[PDB]
Amino acid sequence: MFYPDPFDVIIIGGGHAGTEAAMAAARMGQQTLLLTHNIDTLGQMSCNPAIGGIGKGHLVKEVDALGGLMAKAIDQAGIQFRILNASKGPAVRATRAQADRVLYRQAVRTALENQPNLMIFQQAVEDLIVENDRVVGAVTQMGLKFRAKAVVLTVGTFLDGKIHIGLDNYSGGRAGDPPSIPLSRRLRELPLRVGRLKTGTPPRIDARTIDFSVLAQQHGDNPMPVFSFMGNASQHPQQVPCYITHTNEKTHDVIRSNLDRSPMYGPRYCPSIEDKVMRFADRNQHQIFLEPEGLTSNEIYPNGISTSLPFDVQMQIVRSMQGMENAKIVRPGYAIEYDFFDPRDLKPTLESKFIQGLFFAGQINGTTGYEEAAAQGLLAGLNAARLSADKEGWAPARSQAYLGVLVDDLCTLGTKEPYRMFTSRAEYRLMLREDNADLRLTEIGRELGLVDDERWARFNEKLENIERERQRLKSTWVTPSAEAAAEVNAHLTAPLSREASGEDLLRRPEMTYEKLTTLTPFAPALTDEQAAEQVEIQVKYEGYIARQQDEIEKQLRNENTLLPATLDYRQVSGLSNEVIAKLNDHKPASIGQASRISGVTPAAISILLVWLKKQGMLRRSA
Amino acid sequence: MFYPDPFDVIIIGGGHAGTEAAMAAARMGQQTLLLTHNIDTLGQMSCNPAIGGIGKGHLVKEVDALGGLMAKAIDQAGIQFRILNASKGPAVRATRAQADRVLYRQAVRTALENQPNLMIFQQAVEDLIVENDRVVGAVTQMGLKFRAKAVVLTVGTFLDGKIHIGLDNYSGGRAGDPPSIPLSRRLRELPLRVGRLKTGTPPRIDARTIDFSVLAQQHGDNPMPVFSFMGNASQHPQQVPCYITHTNEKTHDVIRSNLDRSPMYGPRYCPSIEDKVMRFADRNQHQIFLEPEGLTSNEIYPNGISTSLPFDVQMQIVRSMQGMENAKIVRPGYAIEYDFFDPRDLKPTLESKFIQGLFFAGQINGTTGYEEAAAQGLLAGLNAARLSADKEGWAPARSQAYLGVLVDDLCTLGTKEPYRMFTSRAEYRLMLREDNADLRLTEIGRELGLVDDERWARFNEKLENIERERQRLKSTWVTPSAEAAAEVNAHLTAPLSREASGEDLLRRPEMTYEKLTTLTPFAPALTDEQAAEQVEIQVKYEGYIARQQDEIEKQLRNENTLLPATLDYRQVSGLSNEVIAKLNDHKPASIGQASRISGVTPAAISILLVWLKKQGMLRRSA
Ligand SMILES: Cc1cc2nc3c(=O)[nH]c(=O)nc-3n(C[C@H](O)[C@H](O)[C@H](O)COP(=O)(O)OP(=O)(O)OC[C@H]3O[C@@H](n4cnc5c(N)ncnc54)[C@H](O)[C@@H]3O)c2cc1C
Ligand SMILES: Cc1cc2nc3c(=O)[nH]c(=O)nc-3n(C[C@H](O)[C@H](O)[C@H](O)COP(=O)(O)OP(=O)(O)OC[C@H]3O[C@@H](n4cnc5c(N)ncnc54)[C@H](O)[C@@H]3O)c2cc1C
Repeated sequence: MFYPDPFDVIIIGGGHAGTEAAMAAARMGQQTLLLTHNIDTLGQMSCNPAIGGIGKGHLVKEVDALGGLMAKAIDQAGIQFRILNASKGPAVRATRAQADRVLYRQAVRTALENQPNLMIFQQAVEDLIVENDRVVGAVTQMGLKFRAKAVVLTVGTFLDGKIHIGLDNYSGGRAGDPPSIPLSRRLRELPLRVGRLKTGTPPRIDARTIDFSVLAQQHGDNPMPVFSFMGNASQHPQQVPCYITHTNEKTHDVIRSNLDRSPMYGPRYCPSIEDKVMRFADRNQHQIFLEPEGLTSNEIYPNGISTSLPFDVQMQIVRSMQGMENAKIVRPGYAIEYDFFDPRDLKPTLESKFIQGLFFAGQINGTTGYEEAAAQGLLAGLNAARLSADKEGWAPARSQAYLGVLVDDLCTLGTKEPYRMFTSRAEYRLMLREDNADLRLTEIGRELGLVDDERWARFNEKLENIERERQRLKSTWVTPSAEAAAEVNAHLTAPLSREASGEDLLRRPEMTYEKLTTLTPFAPALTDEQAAEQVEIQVKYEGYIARQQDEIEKQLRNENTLLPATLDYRQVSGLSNEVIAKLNDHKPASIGQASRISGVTPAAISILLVWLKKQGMLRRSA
Repeated sequence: MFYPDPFDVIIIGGGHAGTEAAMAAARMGQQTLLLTHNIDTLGQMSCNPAIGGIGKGHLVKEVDALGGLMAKAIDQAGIQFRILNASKGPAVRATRAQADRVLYRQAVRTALENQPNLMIFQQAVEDLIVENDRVVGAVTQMGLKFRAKAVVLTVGTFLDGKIHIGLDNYSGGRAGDPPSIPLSRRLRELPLRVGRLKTGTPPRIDARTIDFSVLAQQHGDNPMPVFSFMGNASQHPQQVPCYITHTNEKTHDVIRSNLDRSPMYGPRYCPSIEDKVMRFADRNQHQIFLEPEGLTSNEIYPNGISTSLPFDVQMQIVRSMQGMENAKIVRPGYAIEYDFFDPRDLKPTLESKFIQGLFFAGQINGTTGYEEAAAQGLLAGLNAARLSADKEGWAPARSQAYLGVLVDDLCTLGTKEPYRMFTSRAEYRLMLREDNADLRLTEIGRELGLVDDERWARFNEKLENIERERQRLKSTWVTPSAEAAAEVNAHLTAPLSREASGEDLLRRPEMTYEKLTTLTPFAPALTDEQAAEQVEIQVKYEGYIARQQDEIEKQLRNENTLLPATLDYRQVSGLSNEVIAKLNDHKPASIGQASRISGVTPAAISILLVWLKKQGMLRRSA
């Protein structure tokens, strides 16, 4: 029954969050154990085979900078690479890759399979062990049960999910996988609140039944970009293009005629295609993408045609488009409904506020997307391994990582939509960029021992480069009567009228970095342009960064002021009943987090501070 | 409900038999449809990751010679290659390959995914449609149902299987896959007889917890062999070795002490390890192999330590061996029990004798092993596509293929062991070799259109080579007083005493082929030694082949004399009651097949022939 070796941390579920949690826990020198249903599914993509995008590439870069694997399994599995918002400011660009599925699966499995201090085990779980608000050990299906000092759950969408097609349904965790039914009941009996969500995916087409000779092609950028701060372009496999098609009035007529057979007729947008036509009935054209699932299989994923209509309607819609006159379907489209937990009963370190040692990550945190789970899993594993070693935990803030924004929003949003990350959703966009993620996370990774020697050496060299470039550009001066100033004045507007300097010379918006590096002064730029772009970003954004920094420094006291979960706001005088109910329901962790809740005003926080000072539950508030 | 396109043949289950059936049916120019649970499992190996062996390599060669895929997916996925019985006569050699699992899975999937006239579909089946002893169409789970002129079932071990560990059990098709429960009931209600069998598999070890520094290594053959008659050695990936270890008295003591916890305490041999110790208690040492599952994962398969004991005993046995003092297990060992059909109610063309159009192949035919299913599936698909096109079927005999022996034995054996192919199990070993499989099967493949142009050209060139070599060796003559005969007499015993010839010169057993080719006469051999070995085999085995040929030619009349399944042997005078019951139970297809049944004597077949002549159910018997 009892396994004769105790472990530090146990992860239940090796999906997109469990793998990151296990890697982070094992790399931090703690004995790690990973339980999963079945192997060879590690790294499986059950949806659109794409990685990154607007708001998703930032999370990938954050995971990579702190010692992740998602950004390294994609450099050897991407079949198309593009940069989004390339023409705009560097703070908003993103990198999106159409990925070969098998290469990604194998990179993930092989990287995870050779990780020291970690062991994997193929078995389901059926219950957990808890006494005195402490979780110790998990129970498998055969009868064998383990013991550990910390447990992380990364079930995802397998918590008692049903597949829905048309008006019919059947049990299933996804296309071809079984459901984890009893664990749903076992977690439900625990004092938690559980709900249900539903999302769908379109069918798959056969590439040798589509006449691509009349379909428009689309390509990526000529210089293929990279995700990780370590690899280069020599690791990418061969490239393939994508095909673009459209719909026509016959498709809309068929959808409207057969709209009766649907469970519906809901997010604030339109995920399906019948929603696309009904919400906007005047539009008569839509864009559909056809992209290959890999360079060695002829299955095409259609993007933009997701629905929940029965099979006959699916076939008619597929067969009523240009280039799809005679098409075959290998995998029908379908939706799924799964359980989740409301993210208002766990600490910002992704630990349940009621149980000691229990952690949550992945889809069960009311989110969606591959990138929205890896960061949660990595942070959960980090905190779990810190706790098992009896040291203080860690959690990022809204001003240094998109993960901090994601956690804070999931804690104090209260909406019902699946959480999708967007660039504008964060208030510190101008500094929370992609190229500087390592510059603001790898030192923390090194302090907690998540970063090995190669990354440390690379970052030290890069920082030395940046500092030397800053100093040398600060060490130049020009005058209008300078011997070489004729050409300087020639190709620069507003010619020099006083002592000039490169740090001030570049302040003009029209000038660039490489142009200034090509000059009689301002000697040739350093060979590592990856470090060179940093100085350009800093000089262009110095004013806004300074304003935001002195802004952030002011709320630090409210960030530090903690509020214990045992607090009973009914014992506070001067606060309205609605505010008391709201604060009792949310149970924030800090006064600043409470202030971010909708419905609380500065009067409420002032009265709360007065009450805290009265009860002595605060050392000081300055 | 009804799918708007009718197909020629539908295969249910894309495993090891379904893929071959689909490829054979599609390559024969018939619209083929393949239903499966889930994709990315095509080519999965759920047991010892090895291909070929004694009696299994012959089946692989037969499948390859007739247009199969198993021999082509192994040349790009094998991590170790060996020849068994290399020192013995060429009629008994075999080729065994330790295979990388992922490369095999991907080769299979990519080869199957680009097959013209074939389409794949991911869905389970829940029932079949039959009227007036005819099967037309199958019903899926969602509700969509198809129509076809022929149906082939390749379920394997998923017909309502239970996983067993120790004294506990749970439903499962295998480790990580769901069971197909309702189809078992639907097939059971049909007038068939169904039974249950059980087999097990050992656990998996982690390669980075075993001290291989004190373990013996094993190697293959430097001159690498080949499976397919098309590829070469340039397609094989990098090679890895295998590790050898043993057991000791502590393991036996632990097994004996904890023998009480076992469902048992059965084949005529010992599959498990507790059987190994109990059946032979005097032996105190056993051989265990540790082999890598691939060149990119550190999971080790242990061969020789299969059992059904609970997990604690498994861990003790693993930890009580040299080099395994501190070992980890990633996948526990387990057994499974599954349903099957008794192979006495189907024609030798793998068609049920009662239903029209229904075919059986794979594990449901009471067999085991990868190679024992591919041939069955290929022949079933061949016969199904012949039937759907309204042409006469085909079935090999015992004298031209191991498939004929396998089918004949499964029809008229009556034992209960899982059927394993062995070389000595066939009575025509001396001609049913491996190197000549194409020479006796590819012309039939071409006649039925299973062979494309490349194989046809290669075989035509090879046959031309063989014929020219035979003629040139027949066109030589030597004399004792020949000018170059001094050396001939020097290195050959019994010097020439009369007119000699190479067709007679090689008749000496000590002489070889290459030695004669490097002589004054008998000019250098042809560059294609693959054709050159054939003439050596023919000249060494001519007498035995001639004897066996004139033997086989005599039973052809009994082979041709068919016996309809509607025959009622109770209406025959002069036969004993036991013989009547036996013949009614078996219902053979031919008088020769009936004669191969145990318990019938030549008197019975003579009386049967007399009765057939009386009733006029035979044209003639000569
Ligand atoms: C029908 C469908 C629709 C989708 N729609 C969208 C969409 O609209 N938008 C979008 O962004 N993404 C969508 N997706 C993709 C989805 O977000 C991801 O595939 C996945 O849910 C995110 O990964 P995860 O780690 O959070 O969960 P998963 O990858 O589902 O985590 C499950 C993994 O953990 C293992 N596991 C789980 N529970 C246990 C347990 N108890 N014991 C042991 N092992 C366990 C499983 O074996 C598996 O390996 C969709 C997927 C499907 C199938
Ligand atoms: C526990 C265990 C023990 C084993 N022991 C041995 C042993 O002792 N000796 C040995 O030689 N081999 C052994 N094996 C290996 C086994 O013989 C092969 O893995 C396999 O059973 C033979 O392949 P098959 O094609 O006959 O069947 P399978 O590979 O089992 O065929 C199943 C395939 O068909 C599909 N399928 C099945 N039914 C349906 C359906 N209704 N609809 C759609 N798709 C369907 C499945 O999705 C799957 O792809 C063992 C395997 C296991 C798991």
